Amino acid sequence: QVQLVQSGPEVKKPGTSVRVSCKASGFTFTSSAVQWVRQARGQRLEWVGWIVVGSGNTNYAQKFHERVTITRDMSTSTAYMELSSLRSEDTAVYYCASPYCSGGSCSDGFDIWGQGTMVTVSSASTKGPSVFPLAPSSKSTSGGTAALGCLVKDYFPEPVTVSWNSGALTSGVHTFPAVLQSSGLYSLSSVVTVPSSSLGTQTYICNVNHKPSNTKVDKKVEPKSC
Amino acid sequence: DIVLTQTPGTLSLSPGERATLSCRASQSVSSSYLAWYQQKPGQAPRLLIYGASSRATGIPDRFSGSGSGTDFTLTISRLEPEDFAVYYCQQYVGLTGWTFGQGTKVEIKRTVAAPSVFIFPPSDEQLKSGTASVVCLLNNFYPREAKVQWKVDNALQSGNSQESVTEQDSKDSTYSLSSTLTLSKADYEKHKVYACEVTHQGLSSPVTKSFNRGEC
Repeated sequence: QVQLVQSGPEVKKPGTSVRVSCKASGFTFTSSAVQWVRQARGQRLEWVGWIVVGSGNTNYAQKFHERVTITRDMSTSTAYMELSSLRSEDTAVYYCASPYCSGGSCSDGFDIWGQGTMVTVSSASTKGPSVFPLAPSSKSTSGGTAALGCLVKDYFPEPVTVSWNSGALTSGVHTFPAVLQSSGLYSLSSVVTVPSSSLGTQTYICNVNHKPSNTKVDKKVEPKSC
Repeated sequence: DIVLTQTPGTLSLSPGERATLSCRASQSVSSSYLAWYQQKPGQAPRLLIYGASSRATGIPDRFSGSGSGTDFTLTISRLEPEDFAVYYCQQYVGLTGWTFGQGTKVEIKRTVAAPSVFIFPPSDEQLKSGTASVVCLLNNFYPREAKVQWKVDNALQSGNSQESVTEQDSKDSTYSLSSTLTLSKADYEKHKVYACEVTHQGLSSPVTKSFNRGEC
């Protein structure tokens, strides 16, 4: 199929450099171009620069012209963005995009997009989450519905994966976006609403995985009788 | 550099309705260098319109673009469920200096739905570790606007809570929200009554969920 495939997530200390790759398949990359655009969570798209694949001719945005390099390897149909002297404000998802080309003919605009690469820039050090139960009780039982969950607290970096009952429980799950705390660590809750009558006959276990800290936690959430 | 300003910030519309999205440029932009993109949560942008009015390959007829100079419009003649997304304009004048608008979110308008409200005291396990998180959950409400206030022994709290909200649900068009009050174990043990007070259009008066520390 026609696609751009980007390299995996990056976690970098301030002052370092990051290199993100963008692999083209299913179209005539030699006729094409690659732009780089970034997006911080809940913020607008920001243009970094672009390269024409044939010539290798580059053009960078004012903000990045002293610390970005865009390159391509035509033999591997790959483009790269190298961003140096990283700062916390560089934390964003970075996207590559190309005009579709078939032989010499190309789309006017950038219609093929990579899946994005998460880049975190922080002074914070790798830390595994503390996983605490949010136990169902009379205070979390509304009509015939109970709420229960797991608090996944004080981890770095993103992401954590949270499943319920090894992926068997998906309906009614809310895994909230992580909040960055003043400490530089992340915290989130994963909750599920269930029929209150299920609490006696169905076990609820939150499965928390944090690969960077080698953390695997399976927390059984026990109902309270009060 | 050229600044693009989009209006409105959020459009709340029923499926089947017409959507009109505005993009104003701080400087005169030629119609040849204005694009529109669609973006859904956790997805890359999708090109809709190039050169102000040209549909990208395979883009449906219901998407159209108009304008030039400092004023551009994207129209969606009849909103389909798959059209609820954020929309960005972009100017690409010259070889550099390309900029995007801040985006317009086109959100599904549904009937008012009051949240169900749930409160969770700190776990015994967390208190042992020296911190106390009190969690207030709002389940499956509409619209998005909700006021969640923390009261500790009837005192309004400030600067010690954080909210997190889900994306609008693809099937029931509701939101869910967590509010977390974070205290030192010491500060938690000084007070008795912990209350989450929820104000929402679906509630004729605010709903309070509360507990006495150590009772359950």
